[PDB]
Amino acid sequence: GLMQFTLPVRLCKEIELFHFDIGPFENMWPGIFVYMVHRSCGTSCFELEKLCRFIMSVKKNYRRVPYHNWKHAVTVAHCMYAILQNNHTLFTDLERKGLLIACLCHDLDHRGFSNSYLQKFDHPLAALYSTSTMEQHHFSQTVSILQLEGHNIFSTLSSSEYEQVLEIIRKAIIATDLALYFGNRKQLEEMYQTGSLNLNNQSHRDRVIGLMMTACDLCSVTKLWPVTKLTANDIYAEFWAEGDEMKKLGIQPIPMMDRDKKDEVPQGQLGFYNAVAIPCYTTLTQILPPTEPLLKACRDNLSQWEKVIRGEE
Ligand SMILES: CNC(=O)c1cnn(C)c1C(=O)Nc1ccn2cc(-c3ccccc3)nc2n1
Ligand SMILES: [Cl-]
Ligand SMILES: [Mg+2]
Ligand SMILES: [Zn+2]
Repeated sequence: GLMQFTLPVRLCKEIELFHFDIGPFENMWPGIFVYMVHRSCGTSCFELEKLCRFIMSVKKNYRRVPYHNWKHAVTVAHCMYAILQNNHTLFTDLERKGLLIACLCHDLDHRGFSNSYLQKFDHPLAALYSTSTMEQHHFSQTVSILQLEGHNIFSTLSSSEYEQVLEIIRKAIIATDLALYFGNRKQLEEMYQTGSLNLNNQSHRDRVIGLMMTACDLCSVTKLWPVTKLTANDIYAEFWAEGDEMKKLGIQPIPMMDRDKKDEVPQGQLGFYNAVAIPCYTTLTQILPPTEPLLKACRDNLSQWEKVIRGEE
C-alpha cells in the first residue's frame, strides 16, 4: 500500500527522459518497471505480490538471445512510460495499465528469428498463425502467464474492463508486426493531413496506439549514439544468425542478414532510418507533439550514421 519504489537520484531524474538506458544491472530492471507502473498508473492499479510474480514469470519466458531479450522488453516499456508521462491526459486509466504490460510482454518467447524464417523453415507456429506469427504467439504467451495461479494482475477489474484491457494488449502486441506499421502510418498520415483524425473514434485510437507501439519497439534508434551503436551489434547478431539459418535451408538471405555483406551496414541503417524510423517518429510527433524528443534523437543518430559512411568514424 505505502510501499513506493525509489531509484537512486540519477535514475530518478534520467528515467523521465526518452533516451534513458536501463543499465547493465539485470536485477534492477523489475524495480525500474514497478517504479514506472506506480508513477504512470498509481500505487493501487496492481497488487504488488501479483505484479512482482507476473514480472518474474515474464522474465523467465524471454530467451537468452542477443536482442529480443528481457532487456529489450523493459527498454520498450520504458519508452512507452516516457510517451504516457508526456501525454498525461490523452490516455485512460486502463490504457496506461495495458500498454506498459503490452510492452513488457510484446516479444515473449522470441527465438531470435523473423516471421519470414518461420515460414521458410515451416515452423509449427507458421501453420497455427499465417500472419503476425511471432506476434500472435507473444500475445498467446501473455494470456498463459496471466492464467497462472497468483499471476492475474487484472483480477480486480470488472468483466468488461477486463475484456477491454486484454483487447488493448492484443492490438498493441499485434501492431509490433512491422509489416503492419507501413499501412498504419500511411492511414494516420492521411487522417492528420485531411483533418479527419479523431481520438474519440476508438478505431483511430487503435491506430495511434499501434504507432506508439512501433515507436517504443524501434526506440534503440532514439538513444544517445554510444547506446544506439552498441545495440546495433546485438540487432545484427540476430540478423546474421538468421542469415546463417537461411543458407542452411539453401536460400541466399537478403543482404541485411548476410554477415559477408557486413561492410554495407552503415548504408543499411541509412535506408532503415529513412524508410522506417524517421517517418515513424515524424507521424508520431504530428499526432502527439510532446514525443518530439524521439524524432530529434532519431535525426541525430541518422546524422551519426552519415558520419560513419563518410569515413569520419
Ligand atoms: C537499429 N534498428 C534496426 O536496424 C531495426 C530494428 N527493428 N528492425 C526491423 C530493424 C531493421 O529492419 N533494420 C534494418 C532494415 C533494413 N536494413 C538493410 C540493411 C543492410 C543492407 C545491406 C548490408 C547491411 C545492412 N540493414 C538493415 N537494417
Ligand atoms: Cl506523474
Ligand atoms: Mg517482435
Ligand atoms: Zn520488440
